[PDB]
Amino acid sequence: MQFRSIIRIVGLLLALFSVTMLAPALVALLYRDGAGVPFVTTFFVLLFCGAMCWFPNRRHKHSRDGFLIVVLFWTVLGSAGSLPFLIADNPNISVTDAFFESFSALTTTGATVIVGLDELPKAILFYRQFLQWFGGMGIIVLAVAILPVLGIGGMIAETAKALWYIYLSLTIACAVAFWLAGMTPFDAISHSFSTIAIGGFSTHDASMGYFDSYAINLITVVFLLISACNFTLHFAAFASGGVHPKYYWKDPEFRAFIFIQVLLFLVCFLLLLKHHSYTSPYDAFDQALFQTVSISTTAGFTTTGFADWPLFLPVLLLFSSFIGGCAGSTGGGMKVIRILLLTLQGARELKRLVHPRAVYTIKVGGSALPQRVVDAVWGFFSAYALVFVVCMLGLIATGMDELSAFSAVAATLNNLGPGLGEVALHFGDVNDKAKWVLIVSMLFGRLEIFTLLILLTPTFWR
Amino acid sequence: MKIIILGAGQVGGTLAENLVGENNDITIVDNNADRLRELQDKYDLRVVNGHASHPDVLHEAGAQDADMLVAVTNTDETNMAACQVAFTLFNTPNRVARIRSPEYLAEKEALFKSGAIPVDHLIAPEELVTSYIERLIQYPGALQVVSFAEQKVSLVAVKAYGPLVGNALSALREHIDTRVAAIFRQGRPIRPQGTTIIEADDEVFFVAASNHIRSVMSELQRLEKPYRRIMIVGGGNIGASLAKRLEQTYSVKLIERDYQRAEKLSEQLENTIVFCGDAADQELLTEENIDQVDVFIALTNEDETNIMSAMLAKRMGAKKVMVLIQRGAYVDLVQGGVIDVAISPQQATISALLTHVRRADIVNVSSLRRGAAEAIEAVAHGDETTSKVVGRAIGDIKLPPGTTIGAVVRGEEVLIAHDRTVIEQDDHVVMFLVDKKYVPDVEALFQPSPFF
Amino acid sequence: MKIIILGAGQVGGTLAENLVGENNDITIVDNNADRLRELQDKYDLRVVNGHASHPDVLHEAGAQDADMLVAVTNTDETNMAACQVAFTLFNTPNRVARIRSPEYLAEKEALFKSGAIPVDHLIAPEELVTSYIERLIQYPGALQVVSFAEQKVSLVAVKAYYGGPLVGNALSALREHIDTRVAAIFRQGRPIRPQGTTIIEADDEVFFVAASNHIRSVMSELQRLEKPYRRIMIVGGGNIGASLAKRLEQTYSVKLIERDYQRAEKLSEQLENTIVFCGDAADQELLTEENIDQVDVFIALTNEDETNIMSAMLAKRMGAKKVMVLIQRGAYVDLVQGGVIDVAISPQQATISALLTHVRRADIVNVSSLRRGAAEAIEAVAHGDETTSKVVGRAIGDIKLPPGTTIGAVVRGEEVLIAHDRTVIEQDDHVVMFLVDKKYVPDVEALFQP
Amino acid sequence: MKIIILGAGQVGGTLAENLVGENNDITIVDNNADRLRELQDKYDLRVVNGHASHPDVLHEAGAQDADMLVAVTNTDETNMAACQVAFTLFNTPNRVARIRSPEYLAEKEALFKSGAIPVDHLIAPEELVTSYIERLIQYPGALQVVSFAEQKVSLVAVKAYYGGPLVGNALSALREHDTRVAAIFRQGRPIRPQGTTIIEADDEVFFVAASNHIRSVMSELQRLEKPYRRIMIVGGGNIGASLAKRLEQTYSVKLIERDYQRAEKLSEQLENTIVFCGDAADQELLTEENIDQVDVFIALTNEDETNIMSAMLAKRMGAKKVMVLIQRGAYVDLVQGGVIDVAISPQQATISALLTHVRRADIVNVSSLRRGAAEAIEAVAETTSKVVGRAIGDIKLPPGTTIGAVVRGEEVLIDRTVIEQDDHVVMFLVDKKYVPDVEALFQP
Ligand SMILES: NC(=O)c1ccc[n+]([C@@H]2O[C@H](COP(=O)([O-])OP(=O)(O)OC[C@H]3O[C@@H](n4cnc5c(N)ncnc54)[C@H](O)[C@@H]3O)[C@@H](O)[C@H]2O)c1
Ligand SMILES: NC(=O)c1ccc[n+]([C@@H]2O[C@H](COP(=O)([O-])OP(=O)(O)OC[C@H]3O[C@@H](n4cnc5c(N)ncnc54)[C@H](O)[C@@H]3O)[C@@H](O)[C@H]2O)c1
Ligand SMILES: NC(=O)c1ccc[n+]([C@@H]2O[C@H](COP(=O)([O-])OP(=O)(O)OC[C@H]3O[C@@H](n4cnc5c(N)ncnc54)[C@H](O)[C@@H]3O)[C@@H](O)[C@H]2O)c1
Ligand SMILES: [K+]
Repeated sequence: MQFRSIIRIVGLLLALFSVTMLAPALVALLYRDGAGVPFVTTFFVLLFCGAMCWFPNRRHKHSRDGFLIVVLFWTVLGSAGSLPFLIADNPNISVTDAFFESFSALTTTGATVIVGLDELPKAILFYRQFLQWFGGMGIIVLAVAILPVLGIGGMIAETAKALWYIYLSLTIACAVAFWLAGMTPFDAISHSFSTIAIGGFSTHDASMGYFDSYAINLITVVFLLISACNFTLHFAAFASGGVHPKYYWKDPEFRAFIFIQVLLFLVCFLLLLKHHSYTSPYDAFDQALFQTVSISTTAGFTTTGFADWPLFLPVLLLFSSFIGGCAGSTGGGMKVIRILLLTLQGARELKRLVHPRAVYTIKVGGSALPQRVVDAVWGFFSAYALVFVVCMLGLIATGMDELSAFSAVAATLNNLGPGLGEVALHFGDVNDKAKWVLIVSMLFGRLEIFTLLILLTPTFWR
Repeated sequence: MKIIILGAGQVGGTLAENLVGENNDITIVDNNADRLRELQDKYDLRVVNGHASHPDVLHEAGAQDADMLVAVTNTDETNMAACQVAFTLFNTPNRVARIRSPEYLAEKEALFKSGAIPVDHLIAPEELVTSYIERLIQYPGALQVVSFAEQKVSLVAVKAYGPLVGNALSALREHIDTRVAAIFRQGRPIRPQGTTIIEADDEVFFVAASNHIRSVMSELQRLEKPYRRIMIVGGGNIGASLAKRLEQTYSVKLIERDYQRAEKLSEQLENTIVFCGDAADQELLTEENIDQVDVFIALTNEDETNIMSAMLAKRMGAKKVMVLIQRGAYVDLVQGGVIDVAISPQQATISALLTHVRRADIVNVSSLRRGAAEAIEAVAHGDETTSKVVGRAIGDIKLPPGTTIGAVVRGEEVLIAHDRTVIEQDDHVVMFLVDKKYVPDVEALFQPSPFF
Repeated sequence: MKIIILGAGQVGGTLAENLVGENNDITIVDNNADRLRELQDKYDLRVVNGHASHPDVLHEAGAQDADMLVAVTNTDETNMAACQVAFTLFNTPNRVARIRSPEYLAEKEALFKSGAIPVDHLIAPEELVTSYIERLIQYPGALQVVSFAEQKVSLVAVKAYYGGPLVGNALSALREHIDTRVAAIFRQGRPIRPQGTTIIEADDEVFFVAASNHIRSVMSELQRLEKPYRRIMIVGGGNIGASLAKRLEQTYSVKLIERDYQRAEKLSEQLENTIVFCGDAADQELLTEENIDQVDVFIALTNEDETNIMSAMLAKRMGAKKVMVLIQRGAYVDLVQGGVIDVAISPQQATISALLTHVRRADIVNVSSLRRGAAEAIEAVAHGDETTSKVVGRAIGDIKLPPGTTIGAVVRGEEVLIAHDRTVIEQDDHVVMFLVDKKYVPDVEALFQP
Repeated sequence: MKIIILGAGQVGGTLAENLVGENNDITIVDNNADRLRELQDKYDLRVVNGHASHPDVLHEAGAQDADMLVAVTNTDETNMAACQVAFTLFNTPNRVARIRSPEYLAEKEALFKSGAIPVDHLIAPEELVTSYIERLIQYPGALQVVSFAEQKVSLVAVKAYYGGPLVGNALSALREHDTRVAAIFRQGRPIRPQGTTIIEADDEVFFVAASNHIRSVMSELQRLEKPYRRIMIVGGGNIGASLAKRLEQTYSVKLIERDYQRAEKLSEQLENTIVFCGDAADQELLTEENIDQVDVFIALTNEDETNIMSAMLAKRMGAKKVMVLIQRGAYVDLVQGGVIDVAISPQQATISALLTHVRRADIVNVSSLRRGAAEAIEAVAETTSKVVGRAIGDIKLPPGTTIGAVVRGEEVLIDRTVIEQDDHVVMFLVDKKYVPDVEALFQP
């Protein structure tokens, strides 16, 4: 088991985390506004704790450790990252609220409990976005870095830099575009942070409701779609030149993601038209196109409040929230390939009923899927459902009402995280236990459910 | 001609057996001597035991003194390497090579006709078999359909079951290409002229344009109802290929006996349903509606299980059955019986090989009924002076005993043979031997003999 | 009746398939479950997967509640041990057991009928097949020869050809007249009424019933005893094959073609006086080389059904006098009806028959499944006295025989008296009768009980 | 460098594992994916499942962008056809191809060194293993014998024992006097070989002499072992049967092979050796055929375990010396200080004869040696060169290198000598990682 070498990496991560507290503390002195005393206190307690772990160890004793690590990287960092939100008495808030905010931030969940953040220090807002960006790194380099410790192909750090480039040249390339449709530079960096990491956080309390310019709506759309799409597939970018074109429409995952996105938009728009929910048949287009992409690709950004929207729409959206993001991107539903495969497998099951003596094979790209991964997919879907209904019960038991707990789980298990059900969205003043529950819910939602579930099987140890 | 045949087994066997019929010097090389013993006993030819791709072995076979290297074995890679070795080490004249793998002849031009892999002609035998079957399918009621000049003229065959009328009187009705090249009544055919009585249960050979053939077939007897649902037993090369082809225009069920073969088959073709199991069990058959199926094609290697499976499938009531029967004696055994059409896969390869053992003046040759008869497409590459055929008319040429001109192809026009038409330079002549042994005459009769 | 069948393989299959036809409770145990799948799907019976000789398995199968243990597997040792275990652990009633190995039934009496190895009846299936073939050979022109009362009365069967029959029965019968009566004649699918004055159509299958002594003579002056067989060739050197060989090899000259080398090599010493050929039953080479044209009978006995039928047809084309094919798949047997195959030997007609003798009670002593298996022919005793039995004392046309039944003969000790409508049934006498449809057999059984 | 390796089987495996050692881009193609699983898991390289001779597969592997086609499969014909297809469809640069069949390279020139079969270099691995063994036999007391310039200079290796050496290094050199010591390994890593070094026991010493005066050097070295007379080899495979057919002339050889047909065929394919069908294990065959009167017991079956084991048994029944072929490294380490006299890993032969075609033209022969961590190369070479004017001691060889010999046409010259144009230089790297430097130092 050797947890002794695990702590080395843990402390090393607390220190590596400390050196990112100097980033919104560099905005607590730059932008004259507010208090950055916490960020520099945190940069100290974290560096100290971390180095107090790394130093009494130093042993690179390079499975079950891989798991324990990829639960530590969140459970520890998302706890540590709740430290600025504590000491700072500018948005002075409860400890449980602080944890909710930190975990939701780092997970790229994007569900706030601080109402009235429009008028807060330019640092504590930047910290909020920076967290999302940093976690938005994790969720995609753990689609690479896991392989040595763990298994994706058990069911190379050549690309560790190479991903950070596609990521950086996307957040930058977005920040410019945001500030070209005219946000303040601060608001255009801190919104590219969120829009690339598919997190949902904002500076405005109404998110993408500042300037209803279709410019920014339709920028956020186009950068969400890209960010919501398979960085390993994007990796056909730096390697050779711009020979991107064919690679995308080759992979059937992406090919499916596009059909899904289109169909979803189409029905949404057409219903916003039939119902006369919008004055001009342009705003209908705008709101539909932005909302489907934002809510379904696990983004979270809202540009409306679903006032005239036929109830069928935020519901169908909240459900499509279950499948969002080319696999190995910054999204985090039960990722697109899962649903593709699932539909294939079920279609098969439906075929076997007719001709039962026949040999049917699951086909994705060319080669068939082995009956070890179909099993895994189905098991995953089941587990997913289980987890969802369990946390929904945990919340209804906490005190919350039925529909609200439903929206809550459905929003934290996918990491959306607007209420989205029937206008009961706001987490700030929800029950205190419920907040903890929801934190769990989004840890499950991040870790794809299995890699935490196994942590509490007896079989894991030892 | 003296030919070296690389590979005894499946194809080299019938190939040798046929080329020995005509007087040639045949030496045949093979991997294991047990396959060699049999033809050594039977057909009086010289045998070479050894790996058919080694220089010393080719030497032992006579690669230096040969006129043709028929490199036809089970393995592609060895066939090719054999042609390579034979060319750069013995300069062996004519190098045909059996290639199975589709992703080789995918670049047929880029890989062989470039002198890179010194193969003169490729010959994919199974492909010939599948094409033959497919044709037999897209022309319901046919017993054999061979097309010649770039699929423009077509010799077709049908049992008389519609007819029963005046021979030259039915030909007028009703606008009209086809003439009867031959009619088998008992064992040998009869002279087909204006005054033949059309008997029942005869095997008739039409020859028309490849366009107006389904049409001739229409005004014939009982244009049979187009096939919808097809079931093939045996998921081998011939089988799986017939599947992969037919699966578009038709609905196809494929039963294969080995699991792994079936399982891999299951992903190799996205439009057919692959069944692992035996071509025998009435259970699976009835369960998959063998009574609602239009044609039952047997294509497993065991001959017995093919014939038997077919007869069983006709008892549980498949409309039609196509059985592949490689041993001739069986083909003769199942004559007047239930089997609708028997496909010998020698008539497919012997035919497409003989096109390369006979000279350039004939471009296509095709073994037919029992193999004793033959049908060829001969070009007339001469002048009114140097050639003895061109310039003359049809009824005026001294054709070998038991031969009949059937059609003539001028560029893209197809002109069926009446006694008056004139043979021109660069014209193709589709004619019909009743006995292949008078083929050297046809060959000589179409060659620019030196008149000086 | 509820029977447990040990072994769902070769024989246990058809045995189950038949005992299920009549309404019985069948549980069938087998080594491997794949053979069990098929009859589970098909015939509505309970199935037990597991080693057919283990206590827990017998238990799972119902050794306690059953009436008969049909122990028919591949291995002798397991069958024997099975009856032993079933007897001393469940006291399971009727224990039949398949024994193949000859040096066991060498001491048949000394080893089984002594309660040491608790086998009630032994039943060696292949010996019945070899015996059947042998008979079909020593009675040229016969399609089936079944003997009843200690081989004293004999039901025989023969096809109508262009030569022998083909005339009015009661006008032509005078020419061969006479003790035999016709029990049944199949014209198409079902027979027609055989009395003193019935007319004979062509291509019928006729069933005679005479004394077993006066039958070979009857076969002769009836107009169709074929010229005696001299040279015999059998393909397939398995149990049926090699045994038929060892028997025939005395009275006849025999060539035996077997495909596996080791089998052939061992066969070569296991039988002196026969010539063993290693090679395939198909290749025209071996056949013509060994005078397949001079052979009187070509008997196919390989396990591959298809190759048997085909090889036989081939051997008839290159001109064997007669062909005997063994066809275990029924559909094939019907497929090859009007054709070249002279006689098709289904090795069920041999074992179903000698097994049914133990599922029907004591009033029936010999039973024999016949045409398609749908029909039956039984030797029923009228075990009673002038008072207690309804069968004894009445006359044949006067006893209420089940629909589609025909008395054929009566056996008194060592005497054989053929059945006419008037005869007197006496105590402890045997009655040989013929059902065209087996389903009216429970009737015949009750009809002969006190 | 980016190489395509055809065949994840026996050799292509170790080949991938080693060419991955130096930082290269390796794609490896194979018939069956199970063999692909392991190296995919282990060595972090790209894998292509499919027939290694199909155009679409080669394409999928990157035949277009590759620099070298290491075509090493089981079948000859497919390897050849592979080089052909890759050449005429993708113009793939460097085409090595394993050829086993003898009657191909019988006309090696007429069939390969032409544009008929586009094979750039042939590489027959088993023949090398057998050559290695053969040499180990005709030079008694050697642990490794590698010959360089057309078998004219020879690097040889020998263990120091409690008896044989144990004297002043360059002081014993005064007695013999044409040979210099390329290297001396004392524990795991070597030591500086110069004029005044103390000879400890259990050291591994590397001579470099003329290939003529090497058996003679071995003689006055005071350790030429008594000539072998009786030889017994178990395993009638490629390596076994070939070593047999070679040794069968100068020596008496008994060959125990387990498969009957293989043995029966062996029995006619090679006259003058005695073929025994049976297991390398049973004391029966061994004692009945005098495993006690035998000089060397050479194990050459594919099962590693039965090789090691049979060898140990044969040393118990008292064979003089035992040679075991052990392909699994862990085993080779397991049986170190023990009874096995010499362990022959058949990687030391193929890694070596493959590296000759991944390293540039300035190096013609390379030979992996001790643990594979060290290397020994033959480099060919007044204005353009850094070498051709200097003396042996005058050129700046990379850290831990030693020139050993120089081959001028047909001459062999073993600190003062002068390097001339078109001369061969047999030198010895202690750490192969410094080979690209030597490579540059010999380039115009
Ligand atoms: N073009 C040619 O290659 C050629 C030329 C002349 C003759 N032939 C003959 O045609 C045959 C078919 O060629 P192929 O390559 O398609 O055959 P093949 O060798 O691929 O085998 C045929 C398939 O039928 C399957 N099969 C399914 N059900 C079966 C059953 N119940 N019993 C037995 N087998 C069953 C077998 O498993 C096998 O996969 C060859 O074996 C050869 O004898 C072929
Ligand atoms: N009484 C019984 O045992 C019984 C009862 C019912 C059915 N059967 C059936 O009768 C068959 C014969 O019984 P058996 O015990 O003698 O069979 P078996 O298992 O001994 O096999 C028959 C032999 O024929 C051989 N053979 C020779 N030439 C052949 C060729 N050209 N093609 C195929 N096979 C060839 C086979 O190799 C085999 O050795 C059995 O397979 C069984 O299905 C037997
Ligand atoms: N150059 C190379 O070919 C090469 C390169 C690297 C590794 N290797 C390894 O070296 C091994 C030897 O190569 P090869 O091609 O000569 O071997 P091989 O595959 O020809 O087989 C060796 C023979 O020894 C036989 N044998 C005899 N007695 C035996 C016993 N008691 N137990 C087990 N087997 C017995 C085996 O049956 C087999 O026939 C290979 O297995 C390979 O993994 C070879
Ligand atoms: K989000």
